Amino acid sequence: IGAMSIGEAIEEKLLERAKMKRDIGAIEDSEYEEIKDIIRDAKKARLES
Amino acid sequence: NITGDNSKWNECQQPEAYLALLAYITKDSSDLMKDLCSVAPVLFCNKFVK
Amino acid sequence: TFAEIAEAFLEPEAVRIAKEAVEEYGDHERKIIQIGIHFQVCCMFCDEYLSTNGSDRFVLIEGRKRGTAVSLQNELCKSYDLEPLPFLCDIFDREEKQFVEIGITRKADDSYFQSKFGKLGNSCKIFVFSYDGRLDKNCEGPMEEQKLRIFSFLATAADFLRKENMFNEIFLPDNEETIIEMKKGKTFLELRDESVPLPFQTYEQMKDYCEKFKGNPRELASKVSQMQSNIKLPIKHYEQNKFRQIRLPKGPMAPYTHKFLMEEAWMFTKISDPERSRAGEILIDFFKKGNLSAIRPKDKPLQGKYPIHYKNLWNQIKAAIADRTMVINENDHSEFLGGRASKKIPEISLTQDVITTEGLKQSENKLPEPRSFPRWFNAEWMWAIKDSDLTGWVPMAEYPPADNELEDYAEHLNKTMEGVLQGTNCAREMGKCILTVGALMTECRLFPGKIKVVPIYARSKERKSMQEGLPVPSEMDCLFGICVKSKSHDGMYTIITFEFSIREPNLEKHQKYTVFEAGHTTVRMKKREVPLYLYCRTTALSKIKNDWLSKARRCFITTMDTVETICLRESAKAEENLVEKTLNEKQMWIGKKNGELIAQPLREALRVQLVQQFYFCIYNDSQLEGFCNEQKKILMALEGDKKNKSSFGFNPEGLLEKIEECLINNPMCLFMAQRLNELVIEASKRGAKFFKT
Amino acid sequence: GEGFFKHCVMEAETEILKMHFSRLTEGRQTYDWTSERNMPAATALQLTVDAIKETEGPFKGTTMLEYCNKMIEMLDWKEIKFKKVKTVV
Amino acid sequence: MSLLLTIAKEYKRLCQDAKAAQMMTVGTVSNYTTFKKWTTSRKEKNPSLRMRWAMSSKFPIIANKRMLEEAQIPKEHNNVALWEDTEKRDHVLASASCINYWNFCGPCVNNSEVIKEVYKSRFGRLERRKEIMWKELRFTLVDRQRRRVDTQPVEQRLRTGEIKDLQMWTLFEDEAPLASKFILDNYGLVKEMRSKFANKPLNKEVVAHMLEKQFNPESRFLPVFGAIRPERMELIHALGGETWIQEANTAGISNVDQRKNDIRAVCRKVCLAANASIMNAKSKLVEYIKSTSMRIGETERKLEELILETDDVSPEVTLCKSALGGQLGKTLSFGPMLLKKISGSGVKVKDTVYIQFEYWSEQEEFYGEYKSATALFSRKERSLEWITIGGGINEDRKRLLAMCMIFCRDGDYFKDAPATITMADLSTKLGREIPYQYVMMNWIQKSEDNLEALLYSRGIVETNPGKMGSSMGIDGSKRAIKSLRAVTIQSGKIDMPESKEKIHLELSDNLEAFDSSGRIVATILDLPSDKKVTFQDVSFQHPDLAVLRDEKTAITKGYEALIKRLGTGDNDIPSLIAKKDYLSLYNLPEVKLMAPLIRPNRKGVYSRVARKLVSTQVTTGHYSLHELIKVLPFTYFARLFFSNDSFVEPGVNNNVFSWSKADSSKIYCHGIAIRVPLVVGDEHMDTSLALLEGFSVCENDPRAPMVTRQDLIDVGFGQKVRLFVGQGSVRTFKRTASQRAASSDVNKNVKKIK
Repeated sequence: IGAMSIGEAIEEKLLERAKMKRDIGAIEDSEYEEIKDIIRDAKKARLES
Repeated sequence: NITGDNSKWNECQQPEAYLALLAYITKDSSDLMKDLCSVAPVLFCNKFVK
Repeated sequence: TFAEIAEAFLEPEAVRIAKEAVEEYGDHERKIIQIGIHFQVCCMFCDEYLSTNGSDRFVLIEGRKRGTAVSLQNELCKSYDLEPLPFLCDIFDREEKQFVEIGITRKADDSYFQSKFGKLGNSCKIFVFSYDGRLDKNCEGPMEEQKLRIFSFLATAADFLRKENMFNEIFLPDNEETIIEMKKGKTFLELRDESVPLPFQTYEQMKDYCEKFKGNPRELASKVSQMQSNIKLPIKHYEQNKFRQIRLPKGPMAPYTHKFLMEEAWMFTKISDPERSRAGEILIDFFKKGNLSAIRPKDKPLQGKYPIHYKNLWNQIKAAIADRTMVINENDHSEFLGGRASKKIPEISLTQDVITTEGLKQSENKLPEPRSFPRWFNAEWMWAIKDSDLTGWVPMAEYPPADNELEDYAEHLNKTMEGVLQGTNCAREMGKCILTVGALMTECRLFPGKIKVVPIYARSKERKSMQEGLPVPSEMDCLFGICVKSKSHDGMYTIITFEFSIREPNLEKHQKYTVFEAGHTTVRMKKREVPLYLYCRTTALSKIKNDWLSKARRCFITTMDTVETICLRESAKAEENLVEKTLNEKQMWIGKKNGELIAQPLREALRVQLVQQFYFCIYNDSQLEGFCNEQKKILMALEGDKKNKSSFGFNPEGLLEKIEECLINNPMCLFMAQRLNELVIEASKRGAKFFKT
Repeated sequence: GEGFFKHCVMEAETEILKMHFSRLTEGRQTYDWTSERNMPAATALQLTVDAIKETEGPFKGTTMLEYCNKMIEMLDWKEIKFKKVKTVV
Repeated sequence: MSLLLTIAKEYKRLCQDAKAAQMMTVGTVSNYTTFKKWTTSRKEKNPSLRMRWAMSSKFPIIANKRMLEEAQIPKEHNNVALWEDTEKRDHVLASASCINYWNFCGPCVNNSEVIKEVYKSRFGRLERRKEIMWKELRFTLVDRQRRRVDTQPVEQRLRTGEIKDLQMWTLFEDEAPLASKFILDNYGLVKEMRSKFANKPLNKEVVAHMLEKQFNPESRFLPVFGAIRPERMELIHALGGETWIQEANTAGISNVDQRKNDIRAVCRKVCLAANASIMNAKSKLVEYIKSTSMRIGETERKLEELILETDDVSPEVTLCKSALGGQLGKTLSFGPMLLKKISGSGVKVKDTVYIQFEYWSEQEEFYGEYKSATALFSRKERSLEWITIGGGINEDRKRLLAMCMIFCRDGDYFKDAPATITMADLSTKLGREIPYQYVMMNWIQKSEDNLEALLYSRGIVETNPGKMGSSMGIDGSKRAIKSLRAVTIQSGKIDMPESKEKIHLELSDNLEAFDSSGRIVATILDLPSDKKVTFQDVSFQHPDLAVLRDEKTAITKGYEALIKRLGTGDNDIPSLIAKKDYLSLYNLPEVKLMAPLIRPNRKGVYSRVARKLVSTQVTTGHYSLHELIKVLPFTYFARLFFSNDSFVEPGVNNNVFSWSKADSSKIYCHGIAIRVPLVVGDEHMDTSLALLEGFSVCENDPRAPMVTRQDLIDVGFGQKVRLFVGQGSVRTFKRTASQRAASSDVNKNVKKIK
């Protein structure tokens, strides 16, 4: 539920989990930036439609 | 007592009547859903059978 | 149930104002929840706060009656002398001394704010909230806490509206409250305006006659006229008590419909190895090493329809068994399936061959030829009743751990009943049915579009209670004959049955069967070898039939209930354990001999029920289904007469016509009819509310 | 009673107005008119809607009412587009 | 690490497919619920057949590859194939037998404790069976065919919408809406459940599904034989049916069955409180309801959420509910008797007759429920037309007969006038005239001959042959020598009707509820039980029951001032603890209210050790947040702390101060209080995310950082922050004062407008 698109929630949730895992957990920074890059690069292809 | 079974139950009944009955039931309820009740029968009053 | 919805998320008393407002202010049942928000939204905004003086900071006007709210807005014209705000606001501040009106919209705020702002301008402090947290306002906002609290309520309310999915209904007047009408398409309107029954053509007039309807008691006269025209049959049972006995078809004697032969079928015993027998398919391969390989029929058969085909096939089976239980044929298969295809022609090119009628073009469909009551069936039943030398056929699982109170009873009853019914021949046939139809059911997945040799076998252990320490009770499996699979048509499989027998064939009942003279087999006893006949036929097996005939065990249960219930109903009267007594002492009418009515104890008249239920599994045709489902009515009328209830049946000729109609070529179906006759007769002899010819 | 029908209707209105059209997928098999075959309601509805989407743009109703309104809107549609399968050798 | 990447790459791949991209973008998230529904897993035409067909092949079953790769060998012990590389889905195919092998020889340890409390529902339903005795006999039993009675009962049973919230909270925090109503009030069960389940991530979907069943009594329409306790229900089948019977059962029951009855007795008193003063009945009972706190066997729960959402509807409970917005219709209460209406209708009419009176003129048919005795009645034009009794015990049949005759109300009602005018007429309750049915009712409840009087008031005849089993004696027997007119016993019980309905309307000023525009369901006062026994029960706010001493109210309210007023913002405990400044805390003005109640002799000597502990706890990760409250008040001045001759030790939960373990709550004699948002107690690890919330939603304007929920603890007071909520929507909050006046805010304005 909630007034959001499926993709919009997916993206933000992935960002939240990526942040959660980066800040305290065991994952690299450049890798988090690589995730962010994949997210934004997905947002383009999402927008074009 | 009598045990009653009916034959050709469905073939006898008519959506034409049901339209009128639905119109009688929806008389007071609402002019916004009455029209949404009256729609169901007419599709059977004008139905095609493969 | 809107109240249900509103009161579940809103405040109980807050709804009452909506409910009351809706009766006068407007007239829409759903909207209570829309305003239900708006109202509550206000109260929170205006109560907790008080001015520096003893009087409160705000005063609420909206929740009051619309009529009262007018005159309360007219006070401001006395107090502050500003132009009669033609529009009634929601709240009046006293610290800020200005007009306050609140709006709540789903969409992006601007959309609604521009409207209300268009309505009143800068005249009032107009505050417009969105459920999502979007904000729009006039110049200044409310105090920091009430903002926090209002939005928290709205946000939670929203989630409740999304969980129940009520959204486009909730919008505010200018946006969607206006467009609440049902969409009127000219197509639909016409369709409707000529779908009406009455002399009235337009819907509106039918509507009027419906809405303005008040029906006077002329339906009494309408019903008496209807009654005269009806001439409805006021029937009595004493008058038609005859029921013309029961009608029965005349013609050739009905044949053996069951896929396997029972009474006459012959066994071949084999002492089973757990690791050899496990395959179940290899069973025959290990059989052939015995005597089986020797048997060969002559070309000239008794009572045969297609000798040379079956004789050939037999040799192809026997030949297959040596190498591997699969028939290596591409072409013989297609014939043997046929014994056919019909080549098709397009309509498009056919137009010319209608104009030029060639190949003799016509259309016909065929019906089944009626048959007459079977004689053999009785003997079949009499054989299926008695105990076989072999002990148990149907594989039954173990018994569970038991408590003394119920489990003892159940375990005991089961052990006894199973113990009785496992010994019977009826059970034998169940066993073979299950085991073989099971074997085919595998083969259909294992090798589709292929020709396979499947045995007709049953598993049994012989029990010996001579009171001596024997080697063991003998553990084994025995064979009835060989079977052949042919996958065709998804749909119905074609099957070819070959059974061994020691009895002379009968043309009247085995008419579908093709018989051979196979040779001679040895039979013996001590406190002699008889000629062997091979019965052959072809049949059709639906996947459904495979499924339901493979689970023949079910028949036990339907017996069980029926048996047990009697003992409990009996015992429950005397409030004692009369199960064991009832089973042995209660007498059930089983048959007739020398013109005298015979009865057996329920433990041996159980077998009857089991047989009956097994036959009900085997002989199930749509004929039988109808037969029983119209037969019940006869039974009910009968028991009506038994307990002197003075029954009646409206069109007995018509009933008996439906009974007759469903009697075609079904041995069981007919048998049961002819038996019901004798029932009716003997019943008529006991208590006369029937006829005897 | 005297409002027997009124009340019974109210309850119905209430239950239906709530209802998501997706709940229409629950039930027996029904006639899919896209391929002109019988189908499990879900798939038939899927096609039904997908066709509407491809004809006139994606459906944003999320309710029985708007579904029905679209249904009645399609009768006046002089033309409709389908997801139909044609094999070519 | 790549686990989160590959999903993103998948998202990238999917949103490149324009067809999927648009449908992903357009509309709400709700659409998912629809999109799932456009997949049936497979065809369901031939169930048993399909499975028999399925298992016949050796390698059909879909299975998990990776875990089996990790833990065990894919190859076999008897050289029959088990594994391949052949495939659309990621799950690779394998044989049925393998599954049995890993069961045998797989390497695994220490799961036993993890299992059972997941399915405490089932495991308990097992446990209960151990503890019972047995006996066996037969009889033509007459069972009670239809009772809508709870089966599979469990403690703390609740509604379907609320249990879903729990489900959500206990499942996973990351995607959960901040649902107030259930969480604030029923927190504690939240703690327990969330704690035992959230820590060990296993079977996430399953557990949730089995908890739904764990608190759902399956209130089905079933045939019972007199043993109406919801425990015997579970296993009726083994117990009996129409010809079977078993024994020694009543004993082993769960702690719920009596605990419901307790709540009835609570409601009894709570109604007597509102009976006591007839200035107003509406505005006062609600107070006694919302104030009162219940203590269940393992959880503190509010009275409101028990009353509103209890299954069993007693005459009291109806009245309790009527105050709130709780729809529980299909129930009719009259004195001790319960009734149900099945036929016809008619209007309330006024008729004065010599001993004003309200009579009904309906050809109505209704069902009579009394203890050990059921019956069927029909009244027409104020008099009983048709009657039949299906009772067990002779007395209770007579009671039925009488009670139903009262409600029936004949002309002979008026004829019997021993006393009444002296006492029963005017009820001594601010000079209130009690309704008339209930007057005669109470006149009959008075004595033994009063029953005989009206029992004789009916027409008596020597009954005919064909009515010997049916006829009712005056003493309650089936003899048929002499019997009552317009009445027949039935050899066996009578079935109870049921309706799936909800109706609710406001109550009148004298504890009456004119629900469904009349109908007199409320019965005013069912039973005049003048008793005051309680156990482990809470009450509050001028309750008109004297359990509050002066010295104890001073202490308790003195503490309450401190506890309650703290945590809203700066210059309250939370900010002061966050700053690590503990002096302002000592100098707090609410402590100065508590100062003068301490023993003067050791005032400094206490303050010493008090000021020590509070200071030693200032370091983070070592402070007990409960203790601080207990210890604080004595610190103001320059083991046993005599506060007006009563002691309050550190730890050592006592009469004055109950330090409860593992949940935020605390008892002060016969009273309880707690604060929710100001909690970072070391024991509250599992619900540190849940409990910290005294926040609320403001505006989305700032560029507030998207903090994760665990990061919400750090952002201090007056700080506007952004957060992901529930399943999609993203909102913004600040540290705010607790939500307030949910009901009252309206209620008062509603009172003012009149």
